[PDB]
Amino acid sequence: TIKEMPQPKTFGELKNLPLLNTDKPVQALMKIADELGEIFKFEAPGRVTRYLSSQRLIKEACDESRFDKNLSQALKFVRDFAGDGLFTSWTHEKNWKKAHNILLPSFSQQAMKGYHAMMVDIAVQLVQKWERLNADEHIEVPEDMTRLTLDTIGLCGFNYRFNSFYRDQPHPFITSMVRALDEAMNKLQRANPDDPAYDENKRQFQEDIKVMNDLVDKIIADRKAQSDDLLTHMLNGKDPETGEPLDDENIRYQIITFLIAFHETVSGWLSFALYFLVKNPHVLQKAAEEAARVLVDPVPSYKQVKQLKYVGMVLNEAIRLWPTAPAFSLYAKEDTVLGGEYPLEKGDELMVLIPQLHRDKTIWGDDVEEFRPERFENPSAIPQHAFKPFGNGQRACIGQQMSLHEATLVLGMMLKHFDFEDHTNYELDIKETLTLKPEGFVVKAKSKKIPL
Amino acid sequence: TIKEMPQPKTFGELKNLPLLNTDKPVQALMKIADELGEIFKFEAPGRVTRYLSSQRLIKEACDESRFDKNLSQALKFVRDFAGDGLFTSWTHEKNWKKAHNILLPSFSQQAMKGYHAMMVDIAVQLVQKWERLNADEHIEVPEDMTRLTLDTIGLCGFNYRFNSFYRDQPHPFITSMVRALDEAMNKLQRANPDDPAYDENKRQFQEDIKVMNDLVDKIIADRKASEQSDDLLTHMLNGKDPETGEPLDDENIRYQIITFLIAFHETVSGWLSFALYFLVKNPHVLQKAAEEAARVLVDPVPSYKQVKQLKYVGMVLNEAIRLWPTAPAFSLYAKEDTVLGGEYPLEKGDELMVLIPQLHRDKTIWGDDVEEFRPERFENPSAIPQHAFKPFGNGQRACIGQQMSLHEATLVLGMMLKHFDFEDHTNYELDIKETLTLKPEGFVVKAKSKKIPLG
Amino acid sequence: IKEMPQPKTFGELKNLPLLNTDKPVQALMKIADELGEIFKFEAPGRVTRYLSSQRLIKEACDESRFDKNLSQALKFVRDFAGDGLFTSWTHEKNWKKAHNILLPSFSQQAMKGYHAMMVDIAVQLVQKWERLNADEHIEVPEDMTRLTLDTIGLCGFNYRFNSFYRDQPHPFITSMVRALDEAMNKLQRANPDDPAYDENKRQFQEDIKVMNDLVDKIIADRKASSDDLLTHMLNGKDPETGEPLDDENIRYQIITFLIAFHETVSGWLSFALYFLVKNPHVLQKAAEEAARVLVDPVPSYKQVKQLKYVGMVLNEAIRLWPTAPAFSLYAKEDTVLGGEYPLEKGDELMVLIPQLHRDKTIWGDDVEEFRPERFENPSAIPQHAFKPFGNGQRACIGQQMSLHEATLVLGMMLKHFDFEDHTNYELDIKETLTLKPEGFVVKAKSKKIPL
Amino acid sequence: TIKEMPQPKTFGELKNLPLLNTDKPVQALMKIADELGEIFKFEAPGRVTRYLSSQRLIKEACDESRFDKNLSQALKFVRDFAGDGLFTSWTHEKNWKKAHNILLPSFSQQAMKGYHAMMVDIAVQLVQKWERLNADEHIEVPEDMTRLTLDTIGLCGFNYRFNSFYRDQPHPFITSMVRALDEAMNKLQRANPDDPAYDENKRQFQEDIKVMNDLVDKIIADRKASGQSDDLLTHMLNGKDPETGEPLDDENIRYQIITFLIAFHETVSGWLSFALYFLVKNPHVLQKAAEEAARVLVDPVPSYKQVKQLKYVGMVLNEAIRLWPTAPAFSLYAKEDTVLGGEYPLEKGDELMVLIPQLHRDKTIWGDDVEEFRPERFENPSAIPQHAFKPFGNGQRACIGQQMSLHEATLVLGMMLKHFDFEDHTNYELDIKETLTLKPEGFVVKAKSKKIPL
Ligand code: FDE
Ligand code: FDE
Ligand code: FDE
Ligand code: FDE
Repeated sequence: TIKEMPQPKTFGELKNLPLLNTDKPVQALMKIADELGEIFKFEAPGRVTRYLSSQRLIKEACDESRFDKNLSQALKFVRDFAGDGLFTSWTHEKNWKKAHNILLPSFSQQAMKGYHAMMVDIAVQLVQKWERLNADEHIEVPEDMTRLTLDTIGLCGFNYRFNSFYRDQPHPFITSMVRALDEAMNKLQRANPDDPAYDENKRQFQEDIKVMNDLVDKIIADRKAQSDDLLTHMLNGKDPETGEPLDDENIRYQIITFLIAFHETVSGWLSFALYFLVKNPHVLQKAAEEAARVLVDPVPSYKQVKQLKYVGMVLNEAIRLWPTAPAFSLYAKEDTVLGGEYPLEKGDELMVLIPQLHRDKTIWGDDVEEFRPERFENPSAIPQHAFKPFGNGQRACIGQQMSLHEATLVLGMMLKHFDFEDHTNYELDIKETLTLKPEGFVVKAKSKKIPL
Repeated sequence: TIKEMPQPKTFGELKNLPLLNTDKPVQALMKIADELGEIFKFEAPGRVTRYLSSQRLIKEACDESRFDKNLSQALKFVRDFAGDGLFTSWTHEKNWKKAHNILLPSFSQQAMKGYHAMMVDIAVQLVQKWERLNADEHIEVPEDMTRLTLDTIGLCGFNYRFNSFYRDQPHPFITSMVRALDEAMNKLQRANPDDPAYDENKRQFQEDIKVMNDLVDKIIADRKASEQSDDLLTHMLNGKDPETGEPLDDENIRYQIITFLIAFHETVSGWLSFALYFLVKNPHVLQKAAEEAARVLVDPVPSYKQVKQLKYVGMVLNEAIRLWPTAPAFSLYAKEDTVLGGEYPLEKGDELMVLIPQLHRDKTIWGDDVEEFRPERFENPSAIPQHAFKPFGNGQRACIGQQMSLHEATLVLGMMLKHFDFEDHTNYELDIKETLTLKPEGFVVKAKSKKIPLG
Repeated sequence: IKEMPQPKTFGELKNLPLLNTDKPVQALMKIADELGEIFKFEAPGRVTRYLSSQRLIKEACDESRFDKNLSQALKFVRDFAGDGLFTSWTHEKNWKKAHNILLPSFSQQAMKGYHAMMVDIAVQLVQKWERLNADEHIEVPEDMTRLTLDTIGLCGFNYRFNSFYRDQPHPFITSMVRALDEAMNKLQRANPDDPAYDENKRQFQEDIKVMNDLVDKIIADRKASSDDLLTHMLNGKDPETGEPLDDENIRYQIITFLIAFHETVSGWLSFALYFLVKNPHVLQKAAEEAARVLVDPVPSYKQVKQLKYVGMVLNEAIRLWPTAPAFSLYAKEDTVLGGEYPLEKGDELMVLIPQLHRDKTIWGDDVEEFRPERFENPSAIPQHAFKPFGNGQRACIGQQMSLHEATLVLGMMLKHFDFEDHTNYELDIKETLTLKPEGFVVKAKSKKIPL
Repeated sequence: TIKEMPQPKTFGELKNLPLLNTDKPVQALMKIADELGEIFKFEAPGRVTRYLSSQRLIKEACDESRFDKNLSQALKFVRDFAGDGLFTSWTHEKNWKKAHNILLPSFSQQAMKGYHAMMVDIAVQLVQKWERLNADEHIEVPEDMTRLTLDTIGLCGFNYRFNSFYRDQPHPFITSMVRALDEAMNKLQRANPDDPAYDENKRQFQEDIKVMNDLVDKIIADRKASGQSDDLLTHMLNGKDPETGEPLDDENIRYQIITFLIAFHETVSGWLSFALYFLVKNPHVLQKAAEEAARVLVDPVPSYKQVKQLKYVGMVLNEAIRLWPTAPAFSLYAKEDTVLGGEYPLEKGDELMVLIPQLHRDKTIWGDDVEEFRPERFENPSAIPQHAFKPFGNGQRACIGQQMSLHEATLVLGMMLKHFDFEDHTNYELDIKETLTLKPEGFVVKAKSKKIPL
């Protein structure tokens, strides 16, 4: 011990729990970090956690020999419909390392080449929908990104077609997922989960899990009707220590896991980029420039997607400022001291506020709020563990290459084919589920009249 | 001659445990037993045991003068909620032989005739439900068998009505109970029962045992109040052991009540469920039993006598329990130092595991056509070799409810054949749910009512 | 400081039945995958530990702690390869002796003289493929065996095997290949005295006679009417003890060199060519490099050192399937390996090179993909992560020579032909003690470039 | 199964107190443990505790995320003269962490090398004393062990010479300390702290704290009269807490000395006395032990390295403290509400008592030969289950002095076998003296010198 850790305003037996009684919890934790600094204690009725925001402390917390991935209270609630899936499993749980080693092949750079084609299929549907709009209309950006990202993960991953672009009120599954995800966040604020007022909520949630298990558990049977896809790797892959493939119910947990994490992270990710592009018109220019120069075929090639360097940089700079999955949690593998100042008991919890990490002024310089993609011209100059939008270590985001490819591909095609107007002067408003997307974001797009 | 025993792949300090890190250990120990042969050593961190697969070795192990019933690690974990009840007590502990002797009267034939009435009650309810289904509806068999057996044991044993058929969601008591058995199973494989993944499991486990104890304490209240009662339960209360004179302490009563509920409802559901599977997949066998049904059940409701007629139905049930004994294994320890089968020396106290499924697949005893389902193997039961067919355990520690069960399945299985035709409308691939017991999972059928009325 | 994993045990026969296959090395890889970076492998009367991670492999290559061990495998090769360079103890008298007598033959200096005869053999192969009719095809490992054997026989010993003038394999190659087949098979044998194996032993005894009768033929053809590997054996004297090699040891070095070269380099070329037809972008990328640099009818020593992508292809092939897949080490004194595994002095280690070359922590998550671009900055490669040629003073003396031969040959093949995997060949790895693809066939269309 | 806790007979408003109105409670609680099994509740007027006997439950009770060290009612009374010394302080008491991180350097293996020389000196005095005995004279083992352990802790700890071997009548200092412990233990057992029967006690107790504080301030003053030793005492005067203050205040130091002196001389002597008991009672072991001493103690005086090489001797000592842990118990409280062993709910703050002697007798862990003295159990010390053997406590509050004590027991016991043959000439029946620590009462032997010189 040397240093007593700061802690924000406390409400008697309710601790600092009321501090996140916003619809914007993450943003509130930022507002607290901005005033209390690199670390602060955050107490709830049944739990206590420490939030880290400086690259200095995060570098220590990302030591895989001292800390492991913890299930935050948030992820504990997602465990009720995502169960034992990669995102919500403990490292030492039996299905993590099992599922982790079988699936890494399906997201290696080699796997992308196969996903590329179906990736494009959904990508044209989006382009066609925008081309077919009449002039007086506009684009509802998050909604169309959700349509795309879900149809892409559903098609490329499992060869199931959601056909979101053929419907206006969202898919029952997606509406159920979002309402299930919303319930997980809504619980965080209940200091009385037994209270009867939450019976309709507990009812609806239970009905929503049935909706997901319905479609998904049908899909596992609907394929036993084999191609080379994510589901086939799950049905056919073998674990070398017991020799068994994945549990039938565990697969149901992974599919649910992959559908949500992809559709929620990637759609938010694309939306944020587009905001920054229409708000930074010169960056928009140079980005459409490379887009026009590289996207030389009626359809993109896998090689060409890699040859977008500035579109990728806008993507990196977007996820820096608003990382769509804003936080991960860790626990102390053993007793240890953090930053030489804060001692930790075995089992103590840490929360990394990725947005606040990504604003650490000593690391990125004093223009941390400016959208300047050229910070990524020399990616090796960026310090180890200063930029962790995909988590850390073995528990790092398994789909970051799939995601980058999709975002790069789609963003490239958008820049080739349209010019974008911030016709309403949209002020950035962040919707918070557990993930982050912008809300009501709308643009108008004038077609560059180019065929596919 | 004194030959060393095979042992499968071993890891670090955690020994052979990762080999059995599945949701279907018995099916895995089988696929291991098939690989290593009749006997192999299986070490887990801090415990050592031998798994047996040949009748040759089992005949030696069923000598009650050399081996006594041992509590497997599995049973040590169910003892966490079944305590020293009949299933999970040491045969030398005081409460075993006390309870064994006070309760044994309640399961001989003479007692069965008394239960027959309420057994039919619960069965008519099942048939009544299957009659009352709409045309394109289906039957979830394991789930409806679960409703049946729990309703049957609780009424015959305890004059308590679960009224499971009056529910869609399983009785909450069953939900907790199944998760408790599932937890005992999972605790077997835990590579580190410490680290935090397992803290909610601790929560759930205790929460579920409390659930079971409450309705048990409600059954005991329901009787302190409600009667001319020839029960498992009256023999438990008023019954006195004729050797030391006293009756059961309350705690042991509670463990016996839970014990009886669980074992009946789990093994007997699995049995009937499997029986239907093999019948629907071998239709001439279904035909053969389906006429024994029509031929013997000539009154609107079966009589006790009619159940013993159904010889083939018993034969069907036997061949099913042979293939998948729902209690797939029992454990033994060496009373003293010995050599097993002349090849393997063992120190006193070494534990043995009988993989009843693997015994029941022995080719030297059953022939080369084992895995085929032919109920005709059980027609001269005296022709069946001694110690080759042990689905009901062994010796004085054998299943006390064997005849009650055989009577139960045959009656229920008989009526099902009398009143319905069964369609495997899904071409169901067999999926064995493994708690500690076995039973088919997701098994569904369609049933055509033969439109015969009931009483 | 922890206990080591171990595969399935069969009582008194220990782990021995696990390698009662025809492909033990590939079988040790499957075991490694289930048990990880280290596992104990016991047979009755023998114990060894298999290592798979660069983390532990870096330790086992510390030459102050561990020395080259003769695995049970090499001990059987010693029955016809004796005290030759490969099957010698580091302390044996003839090792250090022969090492210094022979090292002059593998310096860069020596290579430049060999290049002329190396080209000779390569032209024979090209002439043979060009002279094929349209419907015909190439049996790849067989033609690589014709090449490599003729090549070392020419450079090392100025002896012409004239393999390309034959349809039936060379008798030497047959006896020699089953001598390795027997050495490998003797390893898994539970009952070595049984009448089942009596015919194998007459046959083994006969294979050694065939090999020695040819070696005796080579020496007389020289002692007839040349600054080569053989003269250095006959005339060279050890600067440390003063004497040349005994006649006995000469026989073993000749046998050793013919076998080691022809077997490892046959496998290498075949695997390289295998990967080339399976990754056609690499085929194209490498195909052009030949045309750009190999501009004269026959390559110059300098030109081959310029074929860099080709060299990279070759390196990426020996990374995936190292033709000598293992070497063994023993602990010089009591020690602890990796802070986890205490070792008494004399305990044996086995380096499973194919599994080492798959350590993702070093090579990344795409280890199984054939990507020669990993070897652009070879200095970027961590030490002890890429060890196809062994380690330290006991490392392969014929290393740079092989790379030269493989590159010379691989380039000319790319210069002069286009190859079709007309069979969609599935990779089948034959195992003696070395590795080799077995049923590999392709078609080649001549580019009509003359020689 | 979430079980009702057994509890022995309760006597009116006096609860279970009449059950321990004996002179040997630990020995009695073992008897209770045997009838009621692995756990029972024990209530006294104002106290409730749960006594644990099984490895099953102890494995849970030593989880430091659930339980913290409690001041047992005993330790609450010892605190009356040990104050906030290391033994009788709460973990959250400021001075505990302060003293712990300041003093831990004095028990590192780095430190034993320094203590070894002075440890030997006291040990030689013991050898010389036994050698210079006349033929009829026998040896009273515990009394000599006390002389040894106290002279050694004072010399190593504080560079102060008690010179106990120059006395036959006990130190005024030690009799006061021994009587203070005996009183704290007995004041635990009294129904009425009001009765006039206890006035002489209340007089003597307050008088004995007076002597202890006297002698201790002499030690703290005698070093000022010197200014140069690198010992426990210099570490207390010079060590500063790396946490927020600098040095140890002069009052807590007054308590660390009392704590160390008492903790060493009572546990470490009783341990040695016990080690000798089993050796004279199991001659096969003694033969084996002398064997090892004769081979290893190859210098006229033993060296620090040689001591490490005395394995079997370490085995017997470990086997002795297993059978009779001289500090027989420690106490724990619940940091929050929890369930113990899945059966017994505990409210936050509820107290537990670990009966180290009964745990070291758990058949499931050690086998059915619990009572027989077989030092061969400890040749694979890493094979022994975790938390089945806790003679030096548990966790952050485990005995700081294990390293040193074992160094003493090995050193002293080793020479005894080097230089003497031992006869239980009286056929001594084991009688266990119980203060808060344990110790044989009246153990006597005769020793024949092997005539080996130094
Ligand atoms: C499919 C997919 C897609 C995606 C995307 C994404 C984006 C854009 C972003 C992101 C992120 C992330 N992730 Fe992500 N993702 C995914 C996924 C995933 C999974 C499965 C996971 C888990 C793995 C492990 O760790 O185990 C993740 C994971 C992840 C993470 C971590 C978590 C924790 O808690 O630690 C993060 C931070 N992810 N992400
Ligand atoms: C009620 C009931 C019913 C039944 C059924 C049955 C079926 C179906 C099958 C069976 C089985 C069996 N069991 Fe059975 N069961 C019963 C029961 C029982 C009991 C109580 C027991 C224990 C007994 C004694 O002896 O104690 C049994 C028991 C039994 C056994 C053995 C166990 C041991 O561990 O040894 C077996 C194997 N079971 N099981
Ligand atoms: C001639 C020749 C050729 C060759 C080639 C080759 C290839 C391709 C690959 C290889 C390899 C090798 N090698 Fe080799 N090679 C040779 C050789 C040799 C010799 C002689 C040896 C031994 C040396 C010494 O040191 O002694 C070798 C050696 C060698 C090795 C080592 C082994 C042990 O045991 O350790 C290895 C790993 N190799 N290799
Ligand atoms: C000097 C010294 C010496 C010694 C020794 C001994 C022997 C022989 C035995 C013993 C023991 C013991 N400890 Fe002992 N010791 C000592 C000490 C001590 C101290 C200071 C303590 C407290 C610590 C803390 O941190 O808290 C102890 C501590 C101790 C313990 C714990 C108890 C409680 O409270 O928990 C035990 C059981 N110890 N011990």
